[PDB]
Amino acid sequence: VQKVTRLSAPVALAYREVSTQPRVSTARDGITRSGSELITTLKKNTDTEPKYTTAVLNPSEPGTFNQLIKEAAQYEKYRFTSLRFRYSPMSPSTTGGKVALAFDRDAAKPPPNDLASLYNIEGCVSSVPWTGFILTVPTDSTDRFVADGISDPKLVDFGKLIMATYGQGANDAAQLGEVRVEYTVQLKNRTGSTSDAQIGDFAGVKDGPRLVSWSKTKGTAGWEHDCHFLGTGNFSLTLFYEKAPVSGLENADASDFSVLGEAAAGSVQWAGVKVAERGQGVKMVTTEEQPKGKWQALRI
Amino acid sequence: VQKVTRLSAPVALAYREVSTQPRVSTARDGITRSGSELITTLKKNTDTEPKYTTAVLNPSEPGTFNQLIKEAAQYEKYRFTSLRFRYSPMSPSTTGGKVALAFDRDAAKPPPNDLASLYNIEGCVSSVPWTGFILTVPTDSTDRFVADGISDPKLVDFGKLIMATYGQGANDAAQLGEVRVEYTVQLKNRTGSTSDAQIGDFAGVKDGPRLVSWSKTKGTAGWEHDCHFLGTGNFSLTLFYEKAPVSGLENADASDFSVLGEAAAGSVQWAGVKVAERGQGVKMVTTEEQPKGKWQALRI
Amino acid sequence: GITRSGSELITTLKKNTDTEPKYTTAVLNPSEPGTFNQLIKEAAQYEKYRFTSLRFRYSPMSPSTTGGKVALAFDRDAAKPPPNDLASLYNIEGCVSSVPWTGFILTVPTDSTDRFVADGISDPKLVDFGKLIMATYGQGANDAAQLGEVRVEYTVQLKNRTGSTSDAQIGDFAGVKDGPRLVSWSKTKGTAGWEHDCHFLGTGNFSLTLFYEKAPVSGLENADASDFSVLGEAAAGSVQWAGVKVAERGQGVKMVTTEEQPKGKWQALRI
Amino acid sequence: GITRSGSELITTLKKNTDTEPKYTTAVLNPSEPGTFNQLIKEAAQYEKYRFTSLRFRYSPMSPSTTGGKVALAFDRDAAKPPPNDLASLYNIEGCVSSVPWTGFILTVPTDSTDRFVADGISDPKLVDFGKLIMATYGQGANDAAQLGEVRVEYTVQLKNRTGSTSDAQIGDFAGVKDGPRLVSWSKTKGTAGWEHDCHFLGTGNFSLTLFYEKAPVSGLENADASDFSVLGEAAAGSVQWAGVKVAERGQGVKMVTTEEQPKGKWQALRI
Repeated sequence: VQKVTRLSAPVALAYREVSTQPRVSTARDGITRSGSELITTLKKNTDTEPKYTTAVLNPSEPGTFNQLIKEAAQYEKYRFTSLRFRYSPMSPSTTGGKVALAFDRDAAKPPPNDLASLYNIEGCVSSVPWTGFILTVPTDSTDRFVADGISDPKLVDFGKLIMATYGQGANDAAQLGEVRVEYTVQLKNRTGSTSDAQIGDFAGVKDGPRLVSWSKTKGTAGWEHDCHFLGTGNFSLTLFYEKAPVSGLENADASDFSVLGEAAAGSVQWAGVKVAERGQGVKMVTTEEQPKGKWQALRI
Repeated sequence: VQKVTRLSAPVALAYREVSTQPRVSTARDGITRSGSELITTLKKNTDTEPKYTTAVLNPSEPGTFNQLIKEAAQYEKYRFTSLRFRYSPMSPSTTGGKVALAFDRDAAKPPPNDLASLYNIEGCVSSVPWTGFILTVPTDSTDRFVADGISDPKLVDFGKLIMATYGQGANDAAQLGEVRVEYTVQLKNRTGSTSDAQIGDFAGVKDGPRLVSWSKTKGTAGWEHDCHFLGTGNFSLTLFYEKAPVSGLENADASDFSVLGEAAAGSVQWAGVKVAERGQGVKMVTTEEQPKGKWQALRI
Repeated sequence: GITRSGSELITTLKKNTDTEPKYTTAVLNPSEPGTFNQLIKEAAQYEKYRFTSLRFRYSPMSPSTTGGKVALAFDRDAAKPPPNDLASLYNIEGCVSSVPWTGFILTVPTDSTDRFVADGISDPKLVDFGKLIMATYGQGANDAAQLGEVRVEYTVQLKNRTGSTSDAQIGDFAGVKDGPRLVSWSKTKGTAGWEHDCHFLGTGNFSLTLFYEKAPVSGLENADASDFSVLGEAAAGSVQWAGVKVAERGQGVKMVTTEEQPKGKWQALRI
Repeated sequence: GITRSGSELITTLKKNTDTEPKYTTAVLNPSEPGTFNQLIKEAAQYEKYRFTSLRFRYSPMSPSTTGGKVALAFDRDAAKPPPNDLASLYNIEGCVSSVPWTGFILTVPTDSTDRFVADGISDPKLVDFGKLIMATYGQGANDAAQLGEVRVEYTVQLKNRTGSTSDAQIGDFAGVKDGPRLVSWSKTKGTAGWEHDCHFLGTGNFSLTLFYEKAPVSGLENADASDFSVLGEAAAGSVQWAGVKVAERGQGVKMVTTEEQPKGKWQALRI
């Protein structure tokens, strides 16, 4: 018989969660799977404008799922049934500010610029960093292909999750909380098993799962190589057809290691990449134009 | 009401089989899977002594299974429940001779030398090449680890299948028949997903699934590189620490392709290998001693 | 629109004597010269299609002493390389295989969606339905060169009438392609000349070429069962008129040697 | 044989301020100085063991304003590298994690097999049971340097009596190892000298060395909380007697510089 009209504020709250057992079952068309995953942690921000982190929802996405990749390699089509996102805090009540989660149906779209247009997305949620909240995504009934090669994201992907936080104090906690996913997936058509590696060249051709991305921003060339995961096993090898000024430089990353030379006309390099944070790149190769060659990237 | 005391011989027989649906279900400890696979085809032999083909039964074996590799990467222990082998013919009644199948419990053992000791193995079967027969392997209750790295085959493997044929005519069919497997597998302990590549060096260290093998037979060195599968995606890359006389030669294989040079002190090569028959090797590197370096092999 | 049922023949299978298997692929779209022979004329006046029935049949023509096996399979992704080994081929759902002196039937389930019928640059995941793979691997030396035939039974629906598409192929040497896809042009060396890859089977393929300048040689036959040229080429202004009968895909029957980028016009017509 | 139940302390956790997580591993075998402190004396007189109960407990000692998370997990393969990212860590079955001002209990099921208790060259898949991983990733700057403690509750069975194993470690500079695994010797450069990696925690570690010839310098302290050498080294024949107190694993407390391969003898004793 506590007082309803009066509320109290504690120093901190503790949430306890243990490991859950995934469920796999068979049916007439294919298999159904139920499980849970962890995405990432959140950091503080001392400005008055938000900073965004994004995640694309596809079954063949190494940056989002970890154990669904092995069972998604035997099939071609998918359909989601249930999708929930959960936030878990790690900070006391002295921390002030807000955190926000939103979901959009267009995968190929930049994040919004200001705070006013962020609140115009349907179904957005926001809270204080010392409490938990749940976002539930409704689903439709449409079968889509799995992501391989290069295609329009409007044809194969389901949507994208956006996470943001803007306003904290000068002396505050370094990390805020973590985000988990509960999913239910259906699979349709069996096929032979496929390889897990990314092979491509510099003329916009990709023939594998989405692991890395390339950008030009050409001032005396200079090619950027952005990674999308944290799997710490990234091995990259590159073949040169003509003379290159420099290759295999460390732009901004935790560690770098290269073996062979690059000053030959026909030469193969080999590098190992350690990644600690999302979007960090460990390659910067300058040329005089867009060159001819072949690159291969592999996890573990 | 046919005549029991009289038998007839036809020109040929036809067996028809369609694709079967595998069954996956969950339990308290882990998952159970039921399915079927194809191994290989058989060829003729005009001698009077048999020629043998062998297959090691482990869940993490790329040369034996094709779709069990993806689901065996999430677990650590296994136990078999049912194992059957089936032979299917492709030849008329003009073909004369015998084909034989046997199973042994010691994985690290050479095949027998003569026909008399081949018939001493318990449970061996033999027939004419224009009929079908079934071999059933009884199973025990012992949990074993999956095969990764380098270990004693007496500790991790279950057994090995031996297939043979010896005596055919001069003018005869080129191919005889095919062999299929029906299995039932149980899995126990969940773990994080592992990489599918083989990384090693020349001082007897292997850190992945069994894809290739190396042999010395040192006369002015000369390193052999035998493949165990037919997956046609084999990419091999090798780093040299000192000067090598020659590298990346084609010994006996269908196709070969190499990109970079090998006459440098620090150099990386890159080769693609096409394999049509088991045991064919596409590498032959001569040195003056056992060298220091690093090699990586990857399927697809 | 209209509904039509029918049965058509694709191709005949051949003996394979080497160790590795041989695969042939067929893409199922109504605007395909390599799959259909009579549906392509009614499909040229419409924009959308839907399949309601689909089946495949194998008919033997080999003697009873011929040993081996033939295989048929169907898949959903029209943009995918063919498999390498037999174990990945037998993992596709619904695969069938049999000895070459008997017949069998493959049945494919269908859905209810409307797709565009067109030829162009667009994604095969958007406009195509699937792909058929036929595999032959193991035969001997003293066997017949022909094994059997493959036929298709279908039922289709068409939706929206439009203006008709022309049936002949018009082009020139600097690459411009329009009309039906009947033939491909390839080059290896500018001094050597060009190859004329007919990627369809038929009789009475009429090809005519125009030379705007002098040419060293023209009208060379390479892999044609029959060849007949009636108009010669000489100096600045001349025309040619050639009739080609083709038996198998990609023969490369016509060879002409000129300079790097000559000027002219070529017309290709079927029957 | 005998049956024993008990509770022992392993180690204390520390604050982690950088971006990447920190992992510590512990191998569960009765002949391990880095895991047990009293079971190693009764395990030196037997040959086989079996576990019937196993549990782990975390006890906090940090204030309520300390933010972060601690994690514990157990796995079955004793020969495996630690994971890189957090997502592969949370995929291990039975993992637990909590805020550092509260406690939690991890429970591990057991089986019924007999394994050898020994230290040597043999396979960890044959003689070991499993491995424990403790992870700490996210803390701040104005937080306490100590977080908590980990304890083990167990019940074990021993089978076959044998002769007793000696408790001190005897060795020399050319690599020969026998006795309990208490300390490791490492070298980087022959001119620079050797590093003395004490891979266990304790007090009163007594080390004595013999020099068969002249030495440039000896007895240098690098990362010891306390150091005391009472016997000097001079010319051909001298001995040393050093007492080292060690707080954390792998400090590398003793440094001696000599030539490439000197002759001598070293004895290491705990308490």
